[PDB]
Amino acid sequence: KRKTGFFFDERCFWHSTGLHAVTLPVGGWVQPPAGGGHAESPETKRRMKNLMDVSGLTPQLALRSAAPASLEDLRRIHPDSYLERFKAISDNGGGMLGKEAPLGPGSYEIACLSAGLACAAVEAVLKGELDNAYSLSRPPGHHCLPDQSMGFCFLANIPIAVERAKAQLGLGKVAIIDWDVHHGNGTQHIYLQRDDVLTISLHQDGCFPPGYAGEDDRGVGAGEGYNINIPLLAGAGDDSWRYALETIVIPALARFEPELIIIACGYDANAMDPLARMQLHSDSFRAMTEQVQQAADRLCGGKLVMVHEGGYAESYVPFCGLAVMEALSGIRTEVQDPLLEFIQQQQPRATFAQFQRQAIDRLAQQFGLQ
Amino acid sequence: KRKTGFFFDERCFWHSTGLHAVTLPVGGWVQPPAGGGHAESPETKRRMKNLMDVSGLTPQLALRSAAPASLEDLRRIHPDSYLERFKAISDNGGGMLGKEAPLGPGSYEIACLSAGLACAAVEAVLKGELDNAYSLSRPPGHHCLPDQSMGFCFLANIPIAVERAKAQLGLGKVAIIDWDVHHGNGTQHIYLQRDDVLTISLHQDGCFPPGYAGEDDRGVGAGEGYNINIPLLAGAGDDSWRYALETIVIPALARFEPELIIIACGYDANAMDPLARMQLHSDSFRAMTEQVQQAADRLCGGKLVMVHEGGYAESYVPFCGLAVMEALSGIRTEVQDPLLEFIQQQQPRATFAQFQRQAIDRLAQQFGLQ
Amino acid sequence: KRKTGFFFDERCFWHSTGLHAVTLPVGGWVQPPAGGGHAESPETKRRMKNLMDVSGLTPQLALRSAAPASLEDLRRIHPDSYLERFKAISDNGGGMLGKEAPLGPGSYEIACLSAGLACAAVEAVLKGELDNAYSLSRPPGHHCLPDQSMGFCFLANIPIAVERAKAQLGLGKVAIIDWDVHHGNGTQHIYLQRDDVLTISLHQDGCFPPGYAGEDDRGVGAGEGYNINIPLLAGAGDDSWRYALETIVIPALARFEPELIIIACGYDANAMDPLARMQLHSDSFRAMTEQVQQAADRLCGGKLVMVHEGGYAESYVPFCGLAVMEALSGIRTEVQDPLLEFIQQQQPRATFAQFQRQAIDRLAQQFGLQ
Amino acid sequence: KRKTGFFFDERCFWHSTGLHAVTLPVGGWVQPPAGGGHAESPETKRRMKNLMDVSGLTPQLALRSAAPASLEDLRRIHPDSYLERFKAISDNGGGMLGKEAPLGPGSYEIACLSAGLACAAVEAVLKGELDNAYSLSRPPGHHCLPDQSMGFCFLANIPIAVERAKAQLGLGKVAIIDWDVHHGNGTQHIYLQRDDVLTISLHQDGCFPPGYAGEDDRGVGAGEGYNINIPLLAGAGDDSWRYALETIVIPALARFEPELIIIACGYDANAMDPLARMQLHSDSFRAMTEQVQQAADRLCGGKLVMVHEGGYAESYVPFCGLAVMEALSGIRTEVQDPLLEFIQQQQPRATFAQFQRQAIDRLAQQFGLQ
Ligand SMILES: [K+]
Ligand SMILES: [K+]
Ligand SMILES: [K+]
Ligand SMILES: [K+]
Ligand SMILES: [K+]
Ligand SMILES: [K+]
Ligand SMILES: [K+]
Ligand SMILES: [K+]
Ligand SMILES: [K+]
Ligand SMILES: [K+]
Ligand SMILES: [K+]
Ligand SMILES: [K+]
Ligand SMILES: [Zn+2]
Ligand SMILES: [Zn+2]
Ligand SMILES: [Zn+2]
Ligand SMILES: [Zn+2]
Repeated sequence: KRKTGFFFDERCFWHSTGLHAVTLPVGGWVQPPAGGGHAESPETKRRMKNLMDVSGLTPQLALRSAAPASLEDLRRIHPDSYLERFKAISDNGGGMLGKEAPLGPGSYEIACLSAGLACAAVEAVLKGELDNAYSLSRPPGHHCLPDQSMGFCFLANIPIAVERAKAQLGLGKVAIIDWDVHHGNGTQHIYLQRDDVLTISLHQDGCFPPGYAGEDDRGVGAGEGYNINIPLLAGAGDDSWRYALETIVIPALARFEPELIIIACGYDANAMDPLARMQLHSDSFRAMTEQVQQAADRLCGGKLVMVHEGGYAESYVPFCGLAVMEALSGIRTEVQDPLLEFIQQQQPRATFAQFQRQAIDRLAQQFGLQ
Repeated sequence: KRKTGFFFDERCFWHSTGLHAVTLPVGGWVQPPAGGGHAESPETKRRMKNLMDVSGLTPQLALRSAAPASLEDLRRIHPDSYLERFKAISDNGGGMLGKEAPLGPGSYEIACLSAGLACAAVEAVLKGELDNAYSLSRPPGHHCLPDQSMGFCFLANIPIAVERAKAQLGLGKVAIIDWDVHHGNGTQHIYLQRDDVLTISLHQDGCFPPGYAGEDDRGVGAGEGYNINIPLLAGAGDDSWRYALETIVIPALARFEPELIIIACGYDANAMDPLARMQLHSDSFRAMTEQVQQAADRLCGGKLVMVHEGGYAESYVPFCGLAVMEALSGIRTEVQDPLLEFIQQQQPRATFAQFQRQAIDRLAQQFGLQ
Repeated sequence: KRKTGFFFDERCFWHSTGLHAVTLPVGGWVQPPAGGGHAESPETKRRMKNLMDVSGLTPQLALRSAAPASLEDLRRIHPDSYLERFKAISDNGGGMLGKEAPLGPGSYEIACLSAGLACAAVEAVLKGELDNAYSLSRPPGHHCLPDQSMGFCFLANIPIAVERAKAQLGLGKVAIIDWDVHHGNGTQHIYLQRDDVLTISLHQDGCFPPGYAGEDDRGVGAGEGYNINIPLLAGAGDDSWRYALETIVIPALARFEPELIIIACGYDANAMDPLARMQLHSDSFRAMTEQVQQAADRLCGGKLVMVHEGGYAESYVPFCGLAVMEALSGIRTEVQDPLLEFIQQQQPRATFAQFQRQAIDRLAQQFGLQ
Repeated sequence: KRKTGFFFDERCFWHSTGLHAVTLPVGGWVQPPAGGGHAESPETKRRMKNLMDVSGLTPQLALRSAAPASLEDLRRIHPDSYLERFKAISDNGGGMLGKEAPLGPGSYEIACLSAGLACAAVEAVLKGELDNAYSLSRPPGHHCLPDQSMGFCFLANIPIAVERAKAQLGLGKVAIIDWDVHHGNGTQHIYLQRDDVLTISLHQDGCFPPGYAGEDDRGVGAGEGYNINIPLLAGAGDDSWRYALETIVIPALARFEPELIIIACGYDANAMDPLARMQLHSDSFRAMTEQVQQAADRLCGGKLVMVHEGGYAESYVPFCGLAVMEALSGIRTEVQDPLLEFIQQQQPRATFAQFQRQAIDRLAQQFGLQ
């Protein structure tokens, strides 16, 4: 039983992005949705917190909100031209911030709050106030480029908190493991030429950004060797993701020797997600958390911070997030994941599992870890 | 430009199945859904018809409803013990018809209507009134066992229409191709010992029924060799599904020589579906329809009937169904699928594509077609 | 049994107006809605048509769509400055057309189609092709001022069709009876100085526009005496509305002697509506339709056109609209309104009923009809 | 600034009641709803709490949950025959508990929790731990008869807490003021023959139970004179409700001299509610709370407990509940009710206001208070 922080704020559920039919904007041949719909609905994140409450887990955590990330915090990552336009659209009722980047009224302040939850979670663990922490950051961060919103992300949540910790708290080497099912292209770009931040992405081959695999992009200049892309095959499930972690991610952590491990923790690799094609269940996320926590215990005194990213299965993500918080806190509630046994039966058979293992083996060899 | 029937009835959208959070029943650890949700929502089927209307396709089709399947029709497939319990629950306001089989008030009559749309679509094509036909049958049929509801299905839609056509219209050999992403276990079971109906299922390996692949189940007795299961790898997309059709399904059709080809046409292999993990787009469904229509032209005077099964991506299924109706009617509207290019970029790379091709090749060899 | 036209088009259900929590725009202290919500949802209008289908009424009507109102049609009512801005916002993806006037992508074309359904319904009845007609016009029209959108209305549906009929079909005197629960301020303004169009509004005192009663606004110049406002007391129900019709509206019709009677037919006086406080049920709307149809038989050869306006009780409006179409067509289906008896019991007692009767009596005397 | 308790539990939002189209059950002529809908959705209560959080009010309150009401607690009000059937249906997955009484899985435990929140709120104020308290009890209580569920209510929340306080805490005279817009028939029945509990209901004449006004039902036996029904006219607004309070309710409180004042606090008199026809706004509820709090200060040392009942305007109830909590706590947030000015303009004009005042005057005279 560890002292585990949970950083969240009701306001993060109020960020809106206009009318969508799942991911499609309304208009032309896309009929308006009759009820809910839009993928980045707050309901997925809210239902996770709701389940944490009814399970009795919440009162055993250190609950916190946070001051929003300041303008100085944002400027470590994003140029003023981007921030001023983001704020302008937000200030004027919402609208488009470039193609496929809809935001709502006050989304600017809410995005800053989301980034601040990450900032505070990182600071608390580094100072030793908490053993580990989870930040329920909405909107997400890991696709956000310095000057371009992408994939529902408007600020670079994890990079903002990292650069803050580097300027204010003397943070050294840090590893960012991104197991959101989509490529962490924002994190990758920001740290591409830097050897002080090790960026690792496990992602469905070609999912988002579309067509990007990226195993050959290892970083540039001083950063060469300090970026790792693991494009897993669409359809992969529990065995494949855990194999990738233990075979590539953990050995990379051991070679890098970080002061802190941050997870870009998306759940959209879950077996019901509409936005990707992987077959993970709640125990998959439970095991992956155990793997990185134990690495944290060996490498940086257990210092581990997880920042929420994606996840779009409204009824199933809550069980995956509870599993992560149970593993992170070391507290097991009475909740049994009602789809666990079902998804276990759906797992790829041994021919696929071994084919995927081969491919992970080649990646490990390509990255100098085998 | 063919004379294409479209069989549908507003009442089929009124069948309900109680409260669900996507697929999970409400209760215990499953929070009630705040808005829409439940997977077998009518909205997916309605949005397809709506798009057919606004695209201008609908008036160029032969629109029809149908008389419901009669009690005699149902009795060719289902025993009275099952039918009487189904009707009893339906008559008393809805409820459970065995584990995981929720139905609503009047679901019995609506299920009979759904089966009747299939009955009529088959009869019209056989009589030469239409060149081909599509039946928007809701609730679906292909998981329904004679005495057990499964997978949202309460009557065996396609088998009921087939046995009707065999008793009333002298129908001989027929092939049923099931490209709903889940295994057509209901069709398979009903015809397992029969050589007059060739049953073929393309399905995600192990998806539903969970854990079932089934390549080795070829039929029994006189039916041995007349059932074909193609368990494709989760994650497979456009290349893999079309390869399976041309490599296994078409050659099997040519050897069997049917009088009629019926498609169990589900769309849940689409790249956004929450209930499976395949990567098909609208052109995938367009090409598969072309493949089976051209087979129909060579083998049974173009006689082709498609019966709607699954499909749970509420914004994307409509574009897939429009594509099928465009291919089936030979009429192309102005509608461009707004996600086509996106999903094309997400397709598995050549290593997976070739691995899956190998596996299809082994299946073809196992089935005596190579 | 009359030849009754029903003018509708699926596209009218696709007009959207952004994100709303019932009537409130999202932002500030207004949390985004978790599911459906926004008042001018298409679902109310769609559920009426759906019920018409399942009841068996639809095939006994003359179903039609219409060519959209042309730019010349719109210019009889609206100045180019307003139309060009409306089209500009619509053409650029939707947005605000002045304060509290949100519209969506393509709303311009859909509004023109809505107005065209009214245009065609009026033309068919005038030419004697139909005995009477109903136009399911969405978006609504009766609050639209020449140069200002108001109350969900972006074009003046009924005035556009009237002026079209006056220029193309030699239409003379016409009476417009508006029993939408809100004041028909758009119709009133357009015809304020004209004696060739008699405009009558029954509306909840002060509801919308807010604070407007209007009994003393009788028209201006040549139009003085040709506008009639009946501000009924919030809470009034079946007795009060029918009394107002027979006591003020019918006698006014008899004195004016119209060539055509058009109903601005809103249902938001229904006993469940969130946007007003009246207690009407389906038989109330059935009786009001009978009253105006019989007036039409006496005054203008039965020529009666009804144009859909408001109505925001998603489960109850469909029964009210069916009732109107049953009365209009002279066809009674098997449908019994499941809330009729309930709402009948909720009706104001005799003290209120008589107080409201007194007030109607004073209005009748004020208008020279008693 | 008072010490104000707020009793709530996430589990109360999980009680479900099956599929409804607003208030209508699905089936027959009632089409299933496409999105949200059903009137007793948790969203109304949740959005109030959400707004309390984002406004900054919540941390200034004493937040509490409660132990559920025990079986002994329930038995002070309800017979075992009713409780055992309620629990049986709840234990078996939900279903009907008599006509028009749908409940869901585990609704029994959740109803007990709802009643326990009321029990605890009453106990805390009586013991002097809090100055006043609000209980966010869902499901509601005030229509529940001892042996019959009615109007969304399955246990008699306020009577259960009262009888508990009378047996365990020596509670004497108590007054229950019910300003939910519907008649508190459950409270009335339970205390009909008792002079130790004064029951007062302000309600829309004839709304629910339908057709019931009840001014002449004053209580029976020893209870005669200790029940007060104020059937206000549908359509009444701010002036009328406040006049009734000051003219009938406050003088009745002063004559009775209670030890405690409990409000059955429903918000469905709000000007947007689908289930009644009154025109109250947030300041109306703010003023009514002030009136009863000041009475509490004069009569029973400020001891005031409010228990949540109805309220079905999903976007507007939250502003009314915030207003009540602001008045109750003596803390004003920055939130301005965005519809206040609008609803103020909709208020009945002076003719109605004076007519309603007359009727209240007669009631006051009938009850011996003028
Ligand atoms: K995405
Ligand atoms: K790097
Ligand atoms: K990733
Ligand atoms: K299924
Ligand atoms: K067979
Ligand atoms: K299949
Ligand atoms: K309005
Ligand atoms: K006029
Ligand atoms: K009106
Ligand atoms: K009620
Ligand atoms: K009493
Ligand atoms: K009341
Ligand atoms: Zn993602
Ligand atoms: Zn399927
Ligand atoms: Zn209206
Ligand atoms: Zn109520």
